[PDB]
Amino acid sequence: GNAAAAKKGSEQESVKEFLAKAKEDFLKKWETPSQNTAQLDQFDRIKTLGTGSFGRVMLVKHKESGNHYAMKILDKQKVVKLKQIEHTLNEKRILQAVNFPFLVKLEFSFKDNSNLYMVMEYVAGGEMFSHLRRIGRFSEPHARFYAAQIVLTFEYLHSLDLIYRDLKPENLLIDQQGYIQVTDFGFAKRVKGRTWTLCGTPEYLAPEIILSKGYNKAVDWWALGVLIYEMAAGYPPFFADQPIQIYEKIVSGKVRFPSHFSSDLKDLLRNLLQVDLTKRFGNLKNGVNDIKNHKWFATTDWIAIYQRKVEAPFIPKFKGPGDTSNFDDYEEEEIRVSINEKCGKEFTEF
Amino acid sequence: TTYADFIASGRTGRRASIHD
Ligand SMILES: *C(=O)CCCCCCCCCCCCC
Repeated sequence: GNAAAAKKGSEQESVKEFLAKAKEDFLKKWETPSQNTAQLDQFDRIKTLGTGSFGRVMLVKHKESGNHYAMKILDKQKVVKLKQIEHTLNEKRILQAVNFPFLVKLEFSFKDNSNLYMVMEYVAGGEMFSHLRRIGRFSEPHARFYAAQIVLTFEYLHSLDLIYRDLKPENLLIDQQGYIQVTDFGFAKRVKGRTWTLCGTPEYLAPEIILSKGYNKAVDWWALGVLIYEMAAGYPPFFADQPIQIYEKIVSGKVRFPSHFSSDLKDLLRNLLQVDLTKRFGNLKNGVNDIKNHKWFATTDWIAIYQRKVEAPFIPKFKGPGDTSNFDDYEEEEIRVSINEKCGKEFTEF
Repeated sequence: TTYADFIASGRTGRRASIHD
């Protein structure tokens, strides 16, 4: 990291070695995934932290240790009905195999008659979404700090042949050190070729997803462009009341920037929000290096970000263990476990 | 302003993930 600090390029062999060792670690766990590492009665359910169409996330307390966790609970019958079996299997298999400072850690997983359970590290600082909407927008150094963590995270994930496919402020948690923790791997997939599933979030969808063309990891780089724009502007580059109107704006090949955006920021965003795949940054011959070497990131010490040595723009308020002040309130519902096993064959490998 | 138009829109709250 001093070597990198001295001159750019002298760390290329070192970064290559890091990712190679990281792939070895990942593949061992990918090929033989962990199963059934906890059970429901080992936790006290405290409060819902988030909801979805087929599940919810709850703050739980591990009875034996006293540690707090975020438990994702998925209704097996809901998953099947919404045709999300493979996606859910993808999520768990990938999560138990990855290891990076800006990804939320899966601690335990298990299933019962009714539900699938993924127990994650609890990140009390709340979603970036909540802070972004409240404050309005982040300054460029603020946004850059977060952007850099995503760049490194995507460099990691893509090296493992993983596509993330759901980047948005809602899926980015702020930890006690002010750093990003990426959550929700529901659409994550290990894929070497191109893929075709229409999934993600309307505002963040790359044109090639919308146009049903078939796509690769370049969609994550498009999504980064959307994220950086939304962080710095306070609103996304393409917004409307309905998804249909949003998709039309995305495919038009036209973006307008706020007057306060720096020249460097506008240039980076033109290169990330590029409809032409043969021109989009992150997808060229130099790959991620085109982004990391861009003028907007000139002040960014990439190794220091990874080592978490850079002072964060803000540290979220923490009222001790189990504090949910940084999360909104949700309707609480009793977790019901059936006496009959639901969808046993479908979720055998979970 | 674009900001005002955003705040007046129906998509300022948490955005659900979509799939077909
Ligand atoms: C300093 O210049 C020595 C070079 C060694 C760098 C290895 C440190 C870890 C690399 C972190 C980058 C993250 C890749 C996703």
